Amino acid sequence: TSVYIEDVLHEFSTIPGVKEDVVEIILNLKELVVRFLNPSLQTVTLLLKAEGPKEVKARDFLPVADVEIMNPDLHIATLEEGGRLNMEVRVDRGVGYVPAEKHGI
Amino acid sequence: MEIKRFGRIREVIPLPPLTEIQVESYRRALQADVPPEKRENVGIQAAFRETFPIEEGLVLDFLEYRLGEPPFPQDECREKDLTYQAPLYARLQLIHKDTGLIKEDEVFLGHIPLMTEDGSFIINGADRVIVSQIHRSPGVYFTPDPARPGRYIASIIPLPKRGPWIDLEVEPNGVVSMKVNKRKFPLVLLLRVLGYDQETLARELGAYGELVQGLMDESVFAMRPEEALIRLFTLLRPGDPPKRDKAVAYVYGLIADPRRYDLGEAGRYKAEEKLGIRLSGRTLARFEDGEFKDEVFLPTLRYLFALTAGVPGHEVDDIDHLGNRRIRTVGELMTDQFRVGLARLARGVRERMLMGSEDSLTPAKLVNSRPLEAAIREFFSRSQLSQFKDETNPLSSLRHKRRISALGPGGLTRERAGFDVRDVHRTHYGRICPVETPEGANIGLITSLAAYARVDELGFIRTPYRRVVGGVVTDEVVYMTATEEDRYTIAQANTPLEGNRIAAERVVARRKGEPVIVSPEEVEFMDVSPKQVFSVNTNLIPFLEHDDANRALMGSNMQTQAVPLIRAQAPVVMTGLEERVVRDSLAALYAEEDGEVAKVDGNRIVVRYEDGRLVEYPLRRFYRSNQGTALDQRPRVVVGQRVRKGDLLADGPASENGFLALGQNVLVAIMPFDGYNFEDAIVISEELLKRDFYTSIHIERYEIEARDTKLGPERITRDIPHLSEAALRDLDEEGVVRIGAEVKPGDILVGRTSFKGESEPTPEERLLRSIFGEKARDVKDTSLRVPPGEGGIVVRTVRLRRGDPGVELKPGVREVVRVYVAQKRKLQVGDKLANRHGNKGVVAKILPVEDMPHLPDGTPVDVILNPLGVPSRMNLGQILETHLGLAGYFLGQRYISPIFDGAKEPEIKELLAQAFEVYFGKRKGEGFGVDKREVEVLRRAEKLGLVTPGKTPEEQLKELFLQGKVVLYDGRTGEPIEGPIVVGQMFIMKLYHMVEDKMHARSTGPYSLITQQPLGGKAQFGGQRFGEMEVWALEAYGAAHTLQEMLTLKSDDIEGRNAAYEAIIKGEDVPEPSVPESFRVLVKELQALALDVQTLDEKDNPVDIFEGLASK
Amino acid sequence: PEWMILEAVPVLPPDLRPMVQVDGGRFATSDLNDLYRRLINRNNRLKKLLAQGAPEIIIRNEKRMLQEAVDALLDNGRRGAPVTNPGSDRPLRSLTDILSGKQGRFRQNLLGKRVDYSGRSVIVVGPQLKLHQCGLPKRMALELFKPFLLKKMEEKGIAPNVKAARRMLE
Amino acid sequence: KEVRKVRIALASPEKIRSWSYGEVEKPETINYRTLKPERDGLFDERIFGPIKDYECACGKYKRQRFEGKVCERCGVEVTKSIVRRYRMGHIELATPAAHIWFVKDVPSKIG
Amino acid sequence: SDPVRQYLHEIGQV
Amino acid sequence: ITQGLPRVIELFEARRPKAKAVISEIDGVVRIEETEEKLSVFVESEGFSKEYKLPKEARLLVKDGDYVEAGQPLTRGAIDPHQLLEAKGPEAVERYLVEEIQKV
Amino acid sequence: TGRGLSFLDLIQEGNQGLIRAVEKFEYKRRFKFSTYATWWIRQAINRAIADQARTIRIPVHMVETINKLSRTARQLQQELGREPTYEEIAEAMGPGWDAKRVEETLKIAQEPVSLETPIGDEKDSFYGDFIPDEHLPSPVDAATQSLLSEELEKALSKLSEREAMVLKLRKGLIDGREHTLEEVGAFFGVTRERIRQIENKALRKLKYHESRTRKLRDFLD
DNA sequence: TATAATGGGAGCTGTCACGGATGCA
DNA sequence: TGCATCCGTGAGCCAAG
Ligand SMILES: Nc1ccn([C@@H]2O[C@H](COP(=O)(O)CP(=O)(O)OP(=O)(O)O)[C@@H](O)[C@H]2O)c(=O)n1
Ligand SMILES: [Mg+2]
Ligand SMILES: [Mg+2]
Ligand SMILES: [Zn+2]
Repeated sequence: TSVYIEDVLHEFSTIPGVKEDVVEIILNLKELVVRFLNPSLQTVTLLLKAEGPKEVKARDFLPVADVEIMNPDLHIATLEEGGRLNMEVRVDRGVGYVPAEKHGI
Repeated sequence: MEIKRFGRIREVIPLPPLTEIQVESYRRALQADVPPEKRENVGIQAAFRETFPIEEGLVLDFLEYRLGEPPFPQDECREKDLTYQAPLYARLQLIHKDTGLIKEDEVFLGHIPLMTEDGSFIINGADRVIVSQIHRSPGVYFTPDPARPGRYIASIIPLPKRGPWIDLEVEPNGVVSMKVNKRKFPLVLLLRVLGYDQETLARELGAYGELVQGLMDESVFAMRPEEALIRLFTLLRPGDPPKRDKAVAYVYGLIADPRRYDLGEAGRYKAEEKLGIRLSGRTLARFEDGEFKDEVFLPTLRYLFALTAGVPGHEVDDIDHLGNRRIRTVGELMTDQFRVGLARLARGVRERMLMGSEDSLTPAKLVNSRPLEAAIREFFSRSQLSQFKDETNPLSSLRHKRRISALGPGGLTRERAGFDVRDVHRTHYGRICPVETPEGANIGLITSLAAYARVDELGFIRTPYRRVVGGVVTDEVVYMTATEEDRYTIAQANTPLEGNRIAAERVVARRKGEPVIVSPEEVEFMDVSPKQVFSVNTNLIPFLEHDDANRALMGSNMQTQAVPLIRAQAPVVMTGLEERVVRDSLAALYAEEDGEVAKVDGNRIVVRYEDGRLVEYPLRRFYRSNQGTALDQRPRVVVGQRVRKGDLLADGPASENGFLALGQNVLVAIMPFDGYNFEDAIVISEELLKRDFYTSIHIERYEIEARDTKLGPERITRDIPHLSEAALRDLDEEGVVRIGAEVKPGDILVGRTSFKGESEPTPEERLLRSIFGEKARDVKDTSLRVPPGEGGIVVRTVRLRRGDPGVELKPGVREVVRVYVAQKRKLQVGDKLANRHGNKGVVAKILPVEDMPHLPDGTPVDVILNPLGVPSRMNLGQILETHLGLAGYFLGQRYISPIFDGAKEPEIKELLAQAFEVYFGKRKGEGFGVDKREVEVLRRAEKLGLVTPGKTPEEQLKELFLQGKVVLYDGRTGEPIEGPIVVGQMFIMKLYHMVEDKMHARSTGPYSLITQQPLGGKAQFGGQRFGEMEVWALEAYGAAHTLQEMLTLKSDDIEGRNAAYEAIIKGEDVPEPSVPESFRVLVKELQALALDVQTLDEKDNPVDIFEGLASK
Repeated sequence: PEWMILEAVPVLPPDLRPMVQVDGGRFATSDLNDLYRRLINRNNRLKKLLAQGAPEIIIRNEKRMLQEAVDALLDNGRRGAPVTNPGSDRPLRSLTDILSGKQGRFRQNLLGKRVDYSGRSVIVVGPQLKLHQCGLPKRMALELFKPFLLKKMEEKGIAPNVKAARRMLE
Repeated sequence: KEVRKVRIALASPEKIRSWSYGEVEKPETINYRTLKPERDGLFDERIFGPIKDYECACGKYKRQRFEGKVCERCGVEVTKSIVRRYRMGHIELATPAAHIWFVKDVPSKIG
Repeated sequence: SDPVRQYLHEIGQV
Repeated sequence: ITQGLPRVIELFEARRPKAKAVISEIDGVVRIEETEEKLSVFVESEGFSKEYKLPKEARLLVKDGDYVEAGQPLTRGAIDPHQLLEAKGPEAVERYLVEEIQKV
Repeated sequence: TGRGLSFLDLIQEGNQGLIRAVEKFEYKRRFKFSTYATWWIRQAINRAIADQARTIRIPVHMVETINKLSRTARQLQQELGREPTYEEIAEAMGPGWDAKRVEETLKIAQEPVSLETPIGDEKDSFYGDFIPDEHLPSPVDAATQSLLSEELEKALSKLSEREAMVLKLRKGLIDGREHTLEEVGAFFGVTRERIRQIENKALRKLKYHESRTRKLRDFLD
């Protein structure tokens, strides 16, 4: 439900060394399936650091306990020589389809 | 995917380079890669040669010109609101006749704008496109006299602005009249002035029946040539002294002056072919050895007499033949304005040559460039033919560039636009597309260049044909004019060929348009392709042959209006054109030689070529097109990829792997849906928004100036009086909004203070101020806020100040600030969708997915189009497009069905069968029988005669699938739709007409200076227009009071509107109106016309509606 | 009958032919002013040419030019060439022009007007309405009825006064 | 008094002058530096009226206290500025001139 | 008709 | 095959139509007199005789020696409303105009 | 021609110069008449072109300066291959000329533009049909002045009729103008210190009411 | 304030239908 | 009295521009 990328100010950006643009990256992160093992848990903030020639998939997120990434193969970004990514993507519980223009998280 | 491709016709030649009509023409007019001395006397060289030399004593001649390099590159001009252009220098020299002194100098004439690679310009920062003009070719014509059946009019027509129209009529009185500058006189006189003599005219024109006697006027041959010339001069300049040198001057300027009269190279050639003569220059006569020698007048006269007698080999001219109508491309249009500015410069030359030191005169001191700089600036900025570039999507730009208008300077006025002009003349075949043109007043006046068509040196439109000799179809392709084309029998591109020979006893051909069945013995040529008949847009329409022309027009034009989507898809059913279009439009980037790809970035792609070099292609990313759609390129290779010359490196906007992606492939069901798709409205599934289909990115530009005022300076400041830090959160120290912020209507984007003026405080102000102990500040809040119903994310700020380097603003301006605001636009209720067969409609309802009709395997349809849209409209193409799209949904393939050479029904049914097996044998294996609901629908299908009685559920379902129809469940209930329904993949686009741009409301707001009525239009926060016909509506209802509100309280009754606003905010019923102000304006404007308008009471005693204020 | 001949030529009140500064501080102005300026210069040069006793040829020329100035002011284009402002092809807009036509005072501002409390947007079927209803976007309504909303906002608690409520929807 | 008819008649020179608030003697509009109306020109406040509500041109009179008052120092009445839409000027011709409506509207009424 | 031709003629008299 | 909008405008504007029908000014009786090269129709009253010269190929609606009312049509074609008015009076034009407009 | 006056206007101003030359000619110098006449004819044409050609009239010496500026800039462009900046023009202009002066002179030389300038390429639009009238109060503005007046009187009523009337006299709500303390004191028959003091207490009580009710704040901005 | 200088230039064009005033035989 | 010819006037609404 929300993404912070370092050195990124808003959704309409590029990151040097990354093939994808922020718009595509969030389009990818939309797909990401996150299983909450603990039932009382409402929100998690996955951290990610990555760099160097590397096709960052979803596995590359820092593990958190009581949290399982069900599609780790899911591609996220393509990085080339000296391209750095550093994200904090927040995953919430909720019901229905709630568009960004309506929760502003 | 695999791309199955249909078609039998093989296409000898590719589509010619699609912006050649622009790029070539400008090149030709500039001759800028040509070394000076090697230039031809065309384009701006020809303009120079026409103006110079300039005489009178002092002579100023012209050697050569040169065009330097652009002071700034294209991107830079686009940002700095500049003009991409080149410096213009001309080496000129002064000569004194007597003295022989020759002082020489390269003088600078200002700048000329340069055409960009893709064929457009950049004027004061905005891309513009110069549209080609269509007009009547210069030449000599014979048209029938419409009053007098057996008589005809010769018309001698020059280029626009390079001569007068001349008519030659045979009067009912026998004498042959020439009409010139609207004066009819006996042609005999001019014939005399030419050195002609009743001997020569008698022997030349005696043949023709009794006509030549109407040319015999003895009172004319009585005079020597000079006496005749002076008779004519008095006849054409009544009163002007018939001085000898003066009359020779006037007549020469009328008929022989090559710097005043000009047929085209076209007017020349056309007359040459028509009258069977040869011209010397480009005028009607010459001055040789002291006298006037004829070139065109007698040939035209002989042709006229022969047409009137009945001599074989003479006919009138179809003035709408595309052999008698030619195109003025960008170079010709710009050159004409060049010619003009030069003439004005020449007047300034002669002026300064008359007075001032006639020894200390250089070319620089004689040449004011400004006439020419002004003429050019005019032609690019305020011409009718200089249009704001339509770069909605790449295809829109391309199509714009290939437009043809009949309008504009020197063209038809909308009042002079009859039928025949707008007709689809037979010779439009292969040249002008008979479909792409607007519905409305401009029907048939704005047209599109056909796809294979080309414009030749003379300006005529040519189209290509294969040569056919003894039934062999060569690969020798001839481009013809229509005068050429009219000579041959030409078979149709689809006629069947074994090998290279015509394998048909009877073949379909044209002679002079006329359709004709002929033997391959008679076949002299054959069409290149069906593609050759239509415009690019029309060519982008699969199954075009199944669509009535009226809706194909709408599919054609509407493609122009497709918004580039963030997830654009090439259509599941293409025409083959979709790739070349992305290429020629410069959408994408391609590999310039074979190479290995070094680097790949959001912003750049670096390629290592076979010469060991390194090219760094930078990507345009999230730039704002003329219409605010996002022009943005994405990298489509990755580090290490080996790429051949011409391999795709970056997809443009509306490009998917180098294919034109104007929309999405959605899953349609064609059925009514509870009125929500009434009268062309469309239902969509929320899934489309969820997975971000039909989402587009737009950027608005916001500008502000802080200037120097009589009353002090405006300044861009964070320190804006009377605002809370609430109002200021997102403003950097200098008052400009912060990149990143979300900005909503009412938000400040750029702060600004302006000084208050003679704000003599009203006593209420003084007392209120005292009560509150706050001085009213010097300045006031004039910041640039967000207009109603606009907003988004700030993505760049540009700031230019006075005193900053490189920067100089218009006088008085202290600083300019621009703020760009981007927005992701989801599809919403009231946005417009269209398909390529003219099916168009607004989105009327977005159901959640569980209400959407679904297939039995649980899959919801994406879009529900009402069938009632089909029969009246007769565009069956979309139907076929859906059936094919059904198959490619389950086989997992796209398709290429060329127009008139496409997938036929039985092949589509082959494919549907393969699909059905994929769609149903799946279910059989997974262990499920035919559902009970499917049995019910099958029963209903059996009564409808759509399946055969007796076969099995699988047999019958396959029978339906072959007809494009599938069992469909109503997700509301789970009961099945009583019949099987047409469901498949359709290519549907989101046109530029989004409701976010259109919705608008006004309580009260700005009024106008003289009328005190409300301004008009969203941008001005204006009021709707309640016109004469709306007034009639109210009159015919008898809503006198509602009517009277519109005429008074709701506009331009000042007292009444102020009073009404106060009453409504105080809960008081609204006052009675008083006199509308614009009536007081009428009274006064009549007074200004010396008319006394006088309001009276029943006693016939004046009433003052100016409440005293106008009487003494 | 003589009143069909002009001695005193009236002049329209300036607000009906303004000289306005626009956003940029530049000046825009209506053509009548250049028509009157033509007129007044020619009239004045005539009063002087009379004082200084000029020949007939010259006085006659001036008088002709004076009549044509009046002609352009009143019905430019009617007789002869229409007066253009320098270096343009556009005729100047005269009082007759202001009056007459699809664009003139009557048809353009008197038999029909722009109006307040009015809006425009795209339409959409809405098959749920009953015959007597229409769906109206909220934001449209808020602006269309804005004064009523300021009032009702004050009647309830939603703002102290009209001016505050109006600040609250900005 | 309620409006019931609307009459329209030819205008006599004396009626045109009766409407007028001053002959416009000069072709000037506004001063290129002050941006104020020139005297005896097409925008003079002396003829057509005050530009600002109840404030004369030079400055001496600036409130509604003085209504109808004509300033001695600058000649501008102190009324509502609205009158600048309503107060006719006039011009006096050295030779009388034809009203083209009554000349070129055929059949010419004069002819 | 053309008020300049008119004056060029009247000039052409003296 | 229709006339459409222009015919309506030809009527509301009360225009003498191009292809007008010649109508009898008066009552009378028909005497046809057709040379191989010229043609004319005479309407003869008890002591008044009117002659109507019309081109050779124009259709008639009068068999010879018939009794016709003032303003009846002799040619096929559209009646000049003004001639109908002068011949037959306002009620006749009113009928004519209303019926023709409604035909369109 | 071209310079802002019709051919005929030029001719007539030239005839004015002809009259001047005649009354000032001296045949004894033995010159033909044309030689002397051309000086005055030129002078009269040029004085007309300077005096009349601008809808905003510019003194002739200023017009001369503006033309000098035009021509200097043209020279500078003819040698610079581009347009001159304000600084280059000031340099070539001499001393006494800086960039700010060139810019003010340009600003002053700006000629106005027609309110009937065509917008679009139909016949149904006018520039300045987009120019909103800033002068006449808006209906909000006007309603807001009425609500102010009414709420100021509402506050003043909570004073004694003398303190209310004294404040009304002093600020101008009565007769337009402000009164001196000596005037209000002669009208109410007190000392000017006394009327200053009752004014002070009137304002004290109005400030107290506006603390306790908040009924005047929003109008102030 | 003085050599002599002595009559202009750009037209610009693919309608059409009507009504009502001038122009002729 | 009858025609041909000539000049002037008109040619849909709203929207954005
Ligand atoms: N220039 C214009 C353009 C549009 N309009 C108006 O908009 C409508 C377009 O109809 P339309 O032909 O586009 C469709 P519709 O009428 O529903 O029939 P169909 O669907 O079976 O094809 C017209 O009927 C007019 O009311 C106008 O007055 N002038
Ligand atoms: Mg993208
Ligand atoms: Mg300097
Ligand atoms: Zn004063």
